[PDB]
Amino acid sequence: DVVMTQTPLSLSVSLGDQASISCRSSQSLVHSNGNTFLQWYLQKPGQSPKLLIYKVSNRFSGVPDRFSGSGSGTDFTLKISRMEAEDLGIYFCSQTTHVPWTFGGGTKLEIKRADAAPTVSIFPPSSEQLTSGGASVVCFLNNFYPKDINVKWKIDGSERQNGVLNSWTDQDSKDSTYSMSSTLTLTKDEYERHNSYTCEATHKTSTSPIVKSFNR
Amino acid sequence: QITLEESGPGILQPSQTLSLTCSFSGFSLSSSAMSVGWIRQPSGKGLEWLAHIWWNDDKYYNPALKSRLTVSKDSSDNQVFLKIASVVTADTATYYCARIPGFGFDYWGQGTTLTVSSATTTAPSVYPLVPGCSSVTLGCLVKGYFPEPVTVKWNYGALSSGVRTVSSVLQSGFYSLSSLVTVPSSTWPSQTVICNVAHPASKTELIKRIEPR
Repeated sequence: DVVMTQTPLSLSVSLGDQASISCRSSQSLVHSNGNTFLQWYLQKPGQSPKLLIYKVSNRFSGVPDRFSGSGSGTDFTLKISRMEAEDLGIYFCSQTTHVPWTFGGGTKLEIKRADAAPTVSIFPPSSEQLTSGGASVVCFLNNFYPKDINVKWKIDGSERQNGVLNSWTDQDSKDSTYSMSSTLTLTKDEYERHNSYTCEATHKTSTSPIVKSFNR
Repeated sequence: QITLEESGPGILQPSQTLSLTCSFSGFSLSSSAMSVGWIRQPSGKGLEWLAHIWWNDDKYYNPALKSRLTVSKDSSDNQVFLKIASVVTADTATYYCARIPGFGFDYWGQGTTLTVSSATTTAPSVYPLVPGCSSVTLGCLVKGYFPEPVTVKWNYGALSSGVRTVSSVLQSGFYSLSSLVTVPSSTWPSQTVICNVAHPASKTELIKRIEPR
């Protein structure tokens, strides 16, 4: 099979800056006819792949001028001349000149923007959940950069680590920020046992945690 | 208006046959040059070409899967089909069909997610995030469900700016996520804010109004 090697595996690019993505072939991608069938795709978060560049260098109806392809035979390059916020996602090369048709491993392109502190919200468990014997306290760190963030949960001023599930969003298409939710899940009985519920974000924008609490 | 749309069971038990359909419009097979292909992607992993059928009935298969795969078409119904025999856990993936004019893949349908599991399908429970019960952040939390995926929308899709939906988390055989929107204060609660949560595998279409107290 034709092995497609993609470089780099991940790239962090500032807005307006240039980015190059390499794609190398284990066999020559020149067909007998004698076109070179190397295609580039962008897969945006939660979306299916979109064709950017076909047959090495042809830019596909709708694709901005900022995207370009070059290369020959075995060595191929996608270029984004000026990085925009919406260019987030995973870039893939296809060969279709040899069967089996094979893809590159992907290049995750992330946008490097100015630092941003999170906006923190805490949400008590809903009445509808409490009615069914469960209690999830959710907390909710909106629009940081960068991605690295720590959350600590406190019940009555004492740290809790059991029953915590953390999850991030994908970087945002317009402001280039991340979000994450931390969810402490208890039973109704255990939730009704305690009063103070506290979450705190430390993030590199501040050495001091942004603290949010409710009492019930 | 080129479009492609795939459909599958969502969930399937090990060893049974997977039947996928690709429905399309804007082009015809039997129109010449003209092919539809099948590609799969396991979660957070690479793309794998599976098969494609041309307008002349020429069929091409991935050697690593060939003897389990069967492409066919119905050009009059604008449909392409893929059969995968005796399915295993590794067949869990999002499946795409895509049009091939020449050369590649251009479009690309939405994908259909398939999970190979012996487990019951379980619909989600959906709960307010209310603060707490200039701009205000509200959400919907989205627990208990199997298999993937869930679709979350706000105001039937009319509210799309300010939406942040975190990726799912698997724990104790069930997935969960939360989706939040930041509106304007003026906004809510003076105007209606609703989350729409769809879980196709359980045929679930539920709705949560975000109420204050």
